[PDB]
Amino acid sequence: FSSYGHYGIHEEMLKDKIRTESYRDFIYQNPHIFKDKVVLDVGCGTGILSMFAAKAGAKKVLGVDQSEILYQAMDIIRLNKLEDTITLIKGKIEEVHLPVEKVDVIISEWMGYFLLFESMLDSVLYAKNKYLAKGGSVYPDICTISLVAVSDVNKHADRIAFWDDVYGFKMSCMKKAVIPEAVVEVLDPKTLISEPCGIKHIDCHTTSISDLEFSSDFTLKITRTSMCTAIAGYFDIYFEKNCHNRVVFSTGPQSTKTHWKQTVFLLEKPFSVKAGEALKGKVTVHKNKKDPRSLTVTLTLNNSTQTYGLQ
Ligand SMILES: Nc1ncnc2c1ncn2[C@@H]1O[C@H](CSCC[C@H](N)C(=O)O)[C@@H](O)[C@H]1O
Repeated sequence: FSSYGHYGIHEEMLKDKIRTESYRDFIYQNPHIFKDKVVLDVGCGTGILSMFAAKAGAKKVLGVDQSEILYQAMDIIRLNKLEDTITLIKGKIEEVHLPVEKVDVIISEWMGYFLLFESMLDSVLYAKNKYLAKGGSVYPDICTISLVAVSDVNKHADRIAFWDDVYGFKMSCMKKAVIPEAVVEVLDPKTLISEPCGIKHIDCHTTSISDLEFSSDFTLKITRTSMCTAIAGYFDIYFEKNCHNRVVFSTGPQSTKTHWKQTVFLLEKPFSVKAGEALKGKVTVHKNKKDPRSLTVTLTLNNSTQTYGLQ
């Protein structure tokens, strides 16, 4: 997270209005969760979430960040005259000393592409287990991951078939290098050819890092006779617990784009499909053993298995 030291990443998250306004509406519409409480903001970045908490009436907010962005947060917090409520702490949540032993509320923007990329939920779960007061709460509290079948033969060809004739030379062996790299892009919802299928439900209050390594059967109900060229992944985020004004956002292709877009696993061998059909398959999501921040996602479908990496 040298990357998180740069303004660009933060600028992009703050320009993600669906994302930021969701956390804002949650905090502002449910002040009772925050009023007079002690709040921990895991990975506070510019301090945006910590300031939302302060405005909703938090007694004390600890903004923790490992990146150099923390120093901007310090200045930002002072600029807004919030330094008597929000403390900034520089370091990894799993190793910094905090000046308190328990907190009432943990808030965090931890989600990666396909929800789990970067493995920042591990860090939030660490904070939850070590610092959340008995009876306390962690937000967002519920998360889900869905898959949807895609048909886009022309896009498939632009990316894959590119390699067949490059300035007069065959480079078709490159296709074997292309297929395994999951693509992060916004999908044209016109190209969706199934109903979605949930593949994971996460309760952030009771889940363990162990549960974030998972298999799931899935069935996609095809809505359009055509050819399946890819499977897409996405996630929904819920703010529910203790909320009278409950907040949800989706990062699916049917919803307003976010900076997470969608994660797309291209099929090595696309295959036909009929409206009404129940397309059956299996997905496995594991940390990349060499780099636990990277994901490995294995799709079995139409009698073939393929492992994909998210960077
Ligand atoms: N284990 C960890 N300990 C402390 N900070 C972490 C961390 N893992 C990731 N981060 C920080 O978490 C931030 C996530 S980006 C979210 C930034 C801000 N809360 C916002 O909502 O806009 C990054 O700044 C990164 O440096």
